[PDB]
Amino acid sequence: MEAKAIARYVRISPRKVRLVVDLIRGKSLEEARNILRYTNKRGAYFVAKVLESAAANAVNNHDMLEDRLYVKAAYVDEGPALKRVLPRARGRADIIKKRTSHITVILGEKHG
Amino acid sequence: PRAKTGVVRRRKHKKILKLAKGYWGLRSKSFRKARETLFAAGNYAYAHRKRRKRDFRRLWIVRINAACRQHGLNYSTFIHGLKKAGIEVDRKNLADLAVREPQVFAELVERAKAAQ
Amino acid sequence: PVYIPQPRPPHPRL
Amino acid sequence: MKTYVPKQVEPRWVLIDAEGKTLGRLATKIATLLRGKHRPDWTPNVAMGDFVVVVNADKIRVTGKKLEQKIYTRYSGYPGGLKKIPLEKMLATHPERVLEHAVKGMLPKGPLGRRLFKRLKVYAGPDHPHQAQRPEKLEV
Amino acid sequence: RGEVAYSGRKIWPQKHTGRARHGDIGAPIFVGGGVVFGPKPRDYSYTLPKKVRKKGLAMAVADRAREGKLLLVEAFAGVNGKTKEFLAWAKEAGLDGSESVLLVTGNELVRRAARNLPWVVTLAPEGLNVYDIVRTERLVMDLDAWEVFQNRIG
Amino acid sequence: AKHPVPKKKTSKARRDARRSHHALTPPTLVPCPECKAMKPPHTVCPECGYYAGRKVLEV
Amino acid sequence: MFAIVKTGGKQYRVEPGLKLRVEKLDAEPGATVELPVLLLGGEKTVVGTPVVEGASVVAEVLGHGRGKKILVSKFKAKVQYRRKKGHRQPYTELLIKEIRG
RNA sequence: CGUGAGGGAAAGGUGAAAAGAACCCCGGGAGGGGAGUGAAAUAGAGCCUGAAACCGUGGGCUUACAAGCAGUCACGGCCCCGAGGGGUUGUGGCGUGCCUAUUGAAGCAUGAGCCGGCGACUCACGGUCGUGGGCGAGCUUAAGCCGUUGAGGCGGAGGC
RNA sequence: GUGGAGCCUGGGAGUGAGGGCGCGAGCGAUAACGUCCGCGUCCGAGCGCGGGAACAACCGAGACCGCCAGCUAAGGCCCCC
RNA sequence: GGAUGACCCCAGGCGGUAGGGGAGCGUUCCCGAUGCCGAUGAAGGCCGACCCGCGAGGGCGGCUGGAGGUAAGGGAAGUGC
Ligand SMILES: [Mg+2]
Ligand SMILES: [Mg+2]
Ligand SMILES: [Mg+2]
Ligand SMILES: [Mg+2]
Ligand SMILES: [Mg+2]
Ligand SMILES: [Mg+2]
Ligand SMILES: [Mg+2]
Ligand SMILES: [Mg+2]
Ligand SMILES: [Mg+2]
Ligand SMILES: [Mg+2]
Ligand SMILES: [Mg+2]
Ligand SMILES: [Mg+2]
Ligand SMILES: [Mg+2]
Ligand SMILES: [Mg+2]
Ligand SMILES: [Mg+2]
Ligand SMILES: [Mg+2]
Ligand SMILES: [Mg+2]
Ligand SMILES: [Mg+2]
Ligand SMILES: [Mg+2]
Ligand SMILES: [Mg+2]
Ligand SMILES: [Mg+2]
Ligand SMILES: [Mg+2]
Ligand SMILES: [Mg+2]
Ligand SMILES: [Mg+2]
Ligand SMILES: [Mg+2]
Ligand SMILES: [Mg+2]
Ligand SMILES: [Mg+2]
Ligand SMILES: [Mg+2]
Ligand SMILES: [Mg+2]
Ligand SMILES: [Mg+2]
Ligand SMILES: [Mg+2]
Ligand SMILES: [Mg+2]
Ligand SMILES: [Mg+2]
Ligand SMILES: [Mg+2]
Ligand SMILES: [Mg+2]
Ligand SMILES: [Mg+2]
Ligand SMILES: [Mg+2]
Ligand SMILES: [Mg+2]
Ligand SMILES: [Mg+2]
Ligand SMILES: [Mg+2]
Ligand SMILES: [Mg+2]
Ligand SMILES: [Mg+2]
Ligand SMILES: [Mg+2]
Ligand SMILES: [Mg+2]
Ligand SMILES: [Mg+2]
Ligand SMILES: [Mg+2]
Ligand SMILES: [Mg+2]
Ligand SMILES: [Mg+2]
Ligand SMILES: [Mg+2]
Ligand SMILES: [Mg+2]
Ligand SMILES: [Mg+2]
Ligand SMILES: [Mg+2]
Ligand SMILES: [Mg+2]
Ligand SMILES: [Mg+2]
Ligand SMILES: [Mg+2]
Ligand SMILES: [Mg+2]
Ligand SMILES: [Mg+2]
Ligand SMILES: [Mg+2]
Ligand SMILES: [Mg+2]
Ligand SMILES: [Mg+2]
Ligand SMILES: [Mg+2]
Ligand SMILES: [Mg+2]
Ligand SMILES: [Mg+2]
Ligand SMILES: [Mg+2]
Ligand SMILES: [Mg+2]
Ligand SMILES: [Mg+2]
Ligand SMILES: [Mg+2]
Ligand SMILES: [Mg+2]
Ligand SMILES: [Mg+2]
Ligand SMILES: [Mg+2]
Ligand SMILES: [Mg+2]
Ligand SMILES: [Mg+2]
Ligand SMILES: [Mg+2]
Ligand SMILES: [Mg+2]
Ligand SMILES: [Mg+2]
Ligand SMILES: [Mg+2]
Ligand SMILES: [Mg+2]
Ligand SMILES: [Mg+2]
Ligand SMILES: [Mg+2]
Ligand SMILES: [Mg+2]
Ligand SMILES: [Mg+2]
Ligand SMILES: [Mg+2]
Ligand SMILES: [Mg+2]
Ligand SMILES: [Mg+2]
Ligand SMILES: [Mg+2]
Ligand SMILES: [Mg+2]
Ligand SMILES: [Mg+2]
Ligand SMILES: [Mg+2]
Ligand SMILES: [Mg+2]
Ligand SMILES: [Mg+2]
Ligand SMILES: [Mg+2]
Ligand SMILES: [Mg+2]
Ligand SMILES: [Mg+2]
Ligand SMILES: [Mg+2]
Ligand SMILES: [Mg+2]
Ligand SMILES: [Mg+2]
Ligand SMILES: [Mg+2]
Ligand SMILES: [Mg+2]
Ligand SMILES: [Mg+2]
Ligand SMILES: [Mg+2]
Ligand SMILES: [Mg+2]
Ligand SMILES: [Mg+2]
Ligand SMILES: [Mg+2]
Ligand SMILES: [Mg+2]
Ligand SMILES: [Mg+2]
Ligand SMILES: [Mg+2]
Ligand SMILES: [Mg+2]
Ligand SMILES: [Mg+2]
Ligand SMILES: [Mg+2]
Ligand SMILES: [Mg+2]
Ligand SMILES: [Mg+2]
Ligand SMILES: [Mg+2]
Ligand SMILES: [Mg+2]
Ligand SMILES: [Mg+2]
Ligand SMILES: [Mg+2]
Ligand SMILES: [Mg+2]
Ligand SMILES: [Mg+2]
Ligand SMILES: [Mg+2]
Ligand SMILES: [Mg+2]
Ligand SMILES: [Mg+2]
Ligand SMILES: [Mg+2]
Ligand SMILES: [Mg+2]
Ligand SMILES: [Mg+2]
Ligand SMILES: [Mg+2]
Ligand SMILES: [Mg+2]
Ligand SMILES: [Mg+2]
Ligand SMILES: [Mg+2]
Ligand SMILES: [Mg+2]
Ligand SMILES: [Mg+2]
Ligand SMILES: [Mg+2]
Ligand SMILES: [Mg+2]
Ligand SMILES: [Mg+2]
Ligand SMILES: [Mg+2]
Ligand SMILES: [Mg+2]
Ligand SMILES: [Mg+2]
Ligand SMILES: [Mg+2]
Ligand SMILES: [Mg+2]
Ligand SMILES: [Mg+2]
Ligand SMILES: [Mg+2]
Ligand SMILES: [Mg+2]
Ligand SMILES: [Mg+2]
Ligand SMILES: [Mg+2]
Ligand SMILES: [Mg+2]
Ligand SMILES: [Mg+2]
Ligand SMILES: [Mg+2]
Ligand SMILES: [Mg+2]
Ligand SMILES: [Mg+2]
Ligand SMILES: [Mg+2]
Ligand SMILES: [Mg+2]
Ligand SMILES: [Mg+2]
Ligand SMILES: [Mg+2]
Ligand SMILES: [Mg+2]
Ligand SMILES: [Mg+2]
Ligand SMILES: [Mg+2]
Ligand SMILES: [Mg+2]
Ligand SMILES: [Mg+2]
Ligand SMILES: [Mg+2]
Ligand SMILES: [Mg+2]
Ligand SMILES: [Mg+2]
Ligand SMILES: [Mg+2]
Ligand SMILES: [Mg+2]
Ligand SMILES: [Mg+2]
Ligand SMILES: [Mg+2]
Ligand SMILES: [Zn+2]
Repeated sequence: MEAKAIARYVRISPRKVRLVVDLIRGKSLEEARNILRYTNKRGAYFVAKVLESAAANAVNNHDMLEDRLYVKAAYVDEGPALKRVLPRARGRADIIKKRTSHITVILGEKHG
Repeated sequence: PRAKTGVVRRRKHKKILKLAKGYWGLRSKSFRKARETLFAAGNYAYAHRKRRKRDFRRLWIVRINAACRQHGLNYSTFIHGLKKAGIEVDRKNLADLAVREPQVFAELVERAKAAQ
Repeated sequence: PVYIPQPRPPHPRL
Repeated sequence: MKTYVPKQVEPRWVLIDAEGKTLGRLATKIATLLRGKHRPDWTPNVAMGDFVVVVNADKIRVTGKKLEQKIYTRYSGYPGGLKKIPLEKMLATHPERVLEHAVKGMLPKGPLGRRLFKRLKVYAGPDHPHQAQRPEKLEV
Repeated sequence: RGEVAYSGRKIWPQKHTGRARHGDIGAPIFVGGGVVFGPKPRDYSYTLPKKVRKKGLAMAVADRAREGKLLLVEAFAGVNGKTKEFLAWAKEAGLDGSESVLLVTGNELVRRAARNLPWVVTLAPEGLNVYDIVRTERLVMDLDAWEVFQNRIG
Repeated sequence: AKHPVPKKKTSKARRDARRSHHALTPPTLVPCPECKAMKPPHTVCPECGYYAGRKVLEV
Repeated sequence: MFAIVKTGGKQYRVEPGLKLRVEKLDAEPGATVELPVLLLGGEKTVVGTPVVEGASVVAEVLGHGRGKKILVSKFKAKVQYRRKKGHRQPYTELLIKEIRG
């Protein structure tokens, strides 16, 4: 039995969150919580929420026990980009891409 | 009436790319680069089908030489012996005989020496 | 884009 | 029918006394032994030749004025880094390199050919440490 | 490219812009631009030689006769402008609706009765063409209409 | 200068290979002696306020 | 007890029971053909010079087939020359029954 | 956008029906997980189909002594599918991208980041051959007129 | 001498920047991967195949397809091969 | 050969740029169609190691998709990157 959450349209660049997500893939929910708490990255805040939301879904909707949860799968997909103008010298305009993340976390039960 | 492209180009591009599976980077993802790769691959195959007949005959000859020297003659002497004896067992089989059936290769060496 | 910055002159290969 | 391809064989060690042999005309015979082209089942994409043990490499022989005239060279990669050593010198210093360098030049370049070089064991002087392998004396 | 809505200004200078040369955006090489050799209004008609269409009318009729599919009828009994009247007539005449029929009659009431049937093509005699004869499996004509067909191939 | 520019696009193989050295290392964590919460070594415990055995700052 | 027979301009070692594909023979399936013997070996050695006079290898024609397709491609640079050709080589599948001698 | 004359876009589609998801859970929200609607919810409104480039997660094979237009031929190893086939690639052999322009290009000569879609020999009238038919010292109508309402016929002026 | 020979009438062209080599000359310096004619040949279009270490035009030879068969050409046969 | 592509047999040709010529594939649309295929699933998509074709292609099968498609034989072009 699995439980998941997906944070869609998180306004952060996928590459930057994946580093935070790579820390917790395969960890127990308790270790992943500790890691995220003391990770010095913006993406840590967003990943934590998806982690805790999927955990709530596990306990609340899918008859899974908190004391047995681990991160069976997690990944960051890229969503639609915010395109914005960056003005440069000599009358030239550049297009900053404000990229966007679909964060996903899937917990399972590690029996024993 | 108007005949827009429609499905024709994509189906043509997919034929090339499927032929291109297992290639490196864009050589299996980019249609242009897949086709470019396949031009070269098709000529190599025509060229190497010819080359295989040279590759194997070259291997057999080396193996025949080795088995001949065990009986104290070289390939040149052996072949000319088989010629004069009228033996036409080709090099593919002489190599199998040389390895699989040494008692038969021995008698073949014998007839070759005797012939001259 | 609407405006082209002029390119640098060449080195005078004269 | 497909041309026979042999299963893996236990390699055969042999021992050659280089004393008084012509450097080039021994090197070819060793290169051939190392390629296994003396075996009817010779196959070009596998190391299946012999392990060759050479002794008395110091007493190799050479014709003409090659002791003084033949030049081994190495390039360091640095400005002026062409070092030159004559056969005379090389024998007096690393005599197992004379035969070694001659055989290596007669092996195929590439990963297999380089593995074949590893199978040749050249020794200055009359003794070798491979008694455990019990090599077979050869009269090349 | 001349009839398209855009302007004739050059969008950027010929040289030194790092981009390709272009004139106006109406050129067929732009999206939304002109069409190179697309259709314009056309008259597709041509004058087929008279004797060829006369000979064809004959030969069309001749083909149906050669296979015994031409029926001349002298009158249309109960047919007074109702379809049920034409069917009942058609029944007594072998026109059972399993075959497409080209009905050629000057009688307006008979063409009225027959028009709506999927298997009947209505036609006046002044109208007999080969396409309608060939479109259909068997041909049926007035004696009055067979007179006109005979006249137009004389 | 004369504006150095990349000569070829970097392949997915070369791009990711350069990122061979990019994994975050997880933070150093140790249990706090007083409340058994997990926290970075050599810092006042943010969960109970203890360090070196004494309540240092209320949390 | 094997034999070296010659068929379709090529040579093959054959023993009783061998299923073997050769160039297409003009023979109805289920028929039996005699192949010429160049050499015999095993429990005795006979060496044709070139063909063993008495000997013969008996084969049963199981069927006829078309080989899996090779694509014969041709390309010439800077000249717009391309040629695509599908080739299937026809063959005949034989069962070796006995080696006469 | 341009002082102005002037220039001048992009942007269509849930479902039969809003039945457009009450209520509960995590969350500041956004978003999600359940519940519910529907024939269908990777039809959930950022909505039909949903290709490609491109980014990721998982798995099989593989790689840290090796020289490379990236493939091809051979054999061997491993994984998959059931005298065979598919995936992979370790060693051996061979191997100078594509297009364009040129006497001659892998060329250190041109063009192209890659993918999708748009993108260039046509039409009218006249001519000249060839060809399929009709008629043949003859052949043929034009504009029009009548009929039809996807029916054809008349019209000989004129042309060859 | 029956050949992708020849001749006649007609439809459609492209080409009208050649280049190397051999031989005969001119120009040049009995120089040039020079230049300009002539006869021939190849590349061009045979950057397809073998040899020549590698290499359009030197030597061998004109590739419809397939073969894990055989004889040769130039060139080769100590090892790389 | 049989009797004017009905298939067979024997022999020969089949490198190719500019270019000439031949035969075909596929796209849009019209007639064939008041028909026929279609929710027991249209077109389009994604696979396939299968079948046919020298090839361009065409089948067939599985998944997706959810409402269209269209034969033999012909006709016309905004027809293949
Ligand atoms: Mg940190
Ligand atoms: Mg909880
Ligand atoms: Mg700035
Ligand atoms: Mg400014
Ligand atoms: Mg940009
Ligand atoms: Mg950007
Ligand atoms: Mg960018
Ligand atoms: Mg983005
Ligand atoms: Mg188009
Ligand atoms: Mg691969
Ligand atoms: Mg590959
Ligand atoms: Mg790839
Ligand atoms: Mg591919
Ligand atoms: Mg790929
Ligand atoms: Mg890709
Ligand atoms: Mg090819
Ligand atoms: Mg071949
Ligand atoms: Mg050959
Ligand atoms: Mg040998
Ligand atoms: Mg001979
Ligand atoms: Mg022989
Ligand atoms: Mg054995
Ligand atoms: Mg610039
Ligand atoms: Mg010796
Ligand atoms: Mg070996
Ligand atoms: Mg000396
Ligand atoms: Mg215009
Ligand atoms: Mg205009
Ligand atoms: Mg306008
Ligand atoms: Mg305008
Ligand atoms: Mg204008
Ligand atoms: Mg103007
Ligand atoms: Mg203007
Ligand atoms: Mg310019
Ligand atoms: Mg310009
Ligand atoms: Mg510009
Ligand atoms: Mg540029
Ligand atoms: Mg441009
Ligand atoms: Mg540009
Ligand atoms: Mg441009
Ligand atoms: Mg311009
Ligand atoms: Mg333009
Ligand atoms: Mg323009
Ligand atoms: Mg437009
Ligand atoms: Mg528009
Ligand atoms: Mg035009
Ligand atoms: Mg037009
Ligand atoms: Mg016309
Ligand atoms: Mg009607
Ligand atoms: Mg009707
Ligand atoms: Mg009808
Ligand atoms: Mg500087
Ligand atoms: Mg500078
Ligand atoms: Mg400066
Ligand atoms: Mg600097
Ligand atoms: Mg700069
Ligand atoms: Mg790079
Ligand atoms: Mg990339
Ligand atoms: Mg990657
Ligand atoms: Mg890659
Ligand atoms: Mg890099
Ligand atoms: Mg870096
Ligand atoms: Mg890393
Ligand atoms: Mg502690
Ligand atoms: Mg075969
Ligand atoms: Mg090929
Ligand atoms: Mg070429
Ligand atoms: Mg090219
Ligand atoms: Mg090339
Ligand atoms: Mg060329
Ligand atoms: Mg080309
Ligand atoms: Mg080409
Ligand atoms: Mg073909
Ligand atoms: Mg303004
Ligand atoms: Mg304004
Ligand atoms: Mg305007
Ligand atoms: Mg709708
Ligand atoms: Mg609606
Ligand atoms: Mg419905
Ligand atoms: Mg709450
Ligand atoms: Mg919500
Ligand atoms: Mg959730
Ligand atoms: Mg929800
Ligand atoms: Mg249903
Ligand atoms: Mg779906
Ligand atoms: Mg749907
Ligand atoms: Mg719909
Ligand atoms: Mg969708
Ligand atoms: Mg989507
Ligand atoms: Mg992966
Ligand atoms: Mg080393
Ligand atoms: Mg290694
Ligand atoms: Mg290379
Ligand atoms: Mg091999
Ligand atoms: Mg296999
Ligand atoms: Mg393999
Ligand atoms: Mg390799
Ligand atoms: Mg190309
Ligand atoms: Mg090309
Ligand atoms: Mg140019
Ligand atoms: Mg030039
Ligand atoms: Mg290069
Ligand atoms: Mg380059
Ligand atoms: Mg270039
Ligand atoms: Mg130029
Ligand atoms: Mg170009
Ligand atoms: Mg650009
Ligand atoms: Mg790309
Ligand atoms: Mg494109
Ligand atoms: Mg034209
Ligand atoms: Mg004309
Ligand atoms: Mg005409
Ligand atoms: Mg006429
Ligand atoms: Mg006549
Ligand atoms: Mg007339
Ligand atoms: Mg000719
Ligand atoms: Mg001719
Ligand atoms: Mg023409
Ligand atoms: Mg013509
Ligand atoms: Mg020209
Ligand atoms: Mg001129
Ligand atoms: Mg000229
Ligand atoms: Mg000239
Ligand atoms: Mg000239
Ligand atoms: Mg010159
Ligand atoms: Mg010359
Ligand atoms: Mg001479
Ligand atoms: Mg002169
Ligand atoms: Mg030269
Ligand atoms: Mg000269
Ligand atoms: Mg001269
Ligand atoms: Mg010449
Ligand atoms: Mg040219
Ligand atoms: Mg040649
Ligand atoms: Mg050549
Ligand atoms: Mg020629
Ligand atoms: Mg060449
Ligand atoms: Mg070259
Ligand atoms: Mg050559
Ligand atoms: Mg060469
Ligand atoms: Mg060359
Ligand atoms: Mg030929
Ligand atoms: Mg020979
Ligand atoms: Mg010779
Ligand atoms: Mg050798
Ligand atoms: Mg033939
Ligand atoms: Mg040709
Ligand atoms: Mg067509
Ligand atoms: Mg349309
Ligand atoms: Mg209709
Ligand atoms: Mg039905
Ligand atoms: Mg249904
Ligand atoms: Mg279905
Ligand atoms: Mg369709
Ligand atoms: Mg359609
Ligand atoms: Mg298909
Ligand atoms: Mg489908
Ligand atoms: Mg409908
Ligand atoms: Mg249709
Ligand atoms: Mg049709
Ligand atoms: Mg029709
Ligand atoms: Mg039209
Ligand atoms: Mg067009
Ligand atoms: Zn604490």
